[PDB]
Amino acid sequence: LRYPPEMPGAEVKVYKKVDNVDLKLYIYKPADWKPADRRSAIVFFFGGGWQSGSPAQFRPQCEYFAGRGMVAMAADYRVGSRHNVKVADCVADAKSAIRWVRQHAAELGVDPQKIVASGGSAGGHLAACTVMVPDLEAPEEDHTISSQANAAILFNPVLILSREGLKDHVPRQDWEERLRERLGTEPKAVSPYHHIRAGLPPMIIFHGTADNTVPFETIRLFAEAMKKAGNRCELVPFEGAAHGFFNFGRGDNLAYQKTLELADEFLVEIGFLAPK
Repeated sequence: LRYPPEMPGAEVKVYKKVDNVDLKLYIYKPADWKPADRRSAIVFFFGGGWQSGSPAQFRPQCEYFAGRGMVAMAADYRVGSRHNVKVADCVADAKSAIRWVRQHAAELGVDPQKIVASGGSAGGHLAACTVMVPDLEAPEEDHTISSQANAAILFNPVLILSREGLKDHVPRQDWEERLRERLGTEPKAVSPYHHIRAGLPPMIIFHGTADNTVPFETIRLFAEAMKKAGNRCELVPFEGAAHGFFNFGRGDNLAYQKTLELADEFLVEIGFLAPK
């Protein structure tokens, strides 16, 4: 991956201006798209530890879901190696992207109730924040336009960022390098696990059982508590797989293809996509 990304064929829209930075969305429209359509939309947030990464990461998945009739887009957002930001600022940007899509739904040919948030690792954390973590919104935006996505598709997300009240040991990962200094809030306020509650949008999660960066057990524990609150939260283990297994180009694109087929199935299940 490179940054800045190259996104051939995508329509570029600035979704947020903050600190003289123009944050872009890269939009892939389906065949036969028209503004009066009411399609489902999916917004991908790249991974990179809230420090690096590129919107090109989910370019293959954008093209797949646009081919299936969705308005698919990859959002840029601020990251620590490029901008003086902390995790909470990344959350603000992710929420700004969902709110912008909803706000512009009529010009995008999108149903404002069928907006899917998706991402990998830190970007999966951001997607989860847009469905369940309160607040952390851009202070000057219209908060009467909801920034909450209507579903989520998460690729080995980070979902626990605090260890308080939390169950048993959680090992020391070098990416928690006292990143508490680069969270920008008290850790619970950016930790999806600590905002589990009834009435949340449905999601599906793909995670490798041999993930040594984000322990699978944190995700299993998250999914169990979400189910207990009545939420549809499907965790699909990829047996023996490592962090990042799902990316285009990893393996023989087998996990890549499988996650797309399962994500597709999930979107047909919840009514956001017609069968093939």
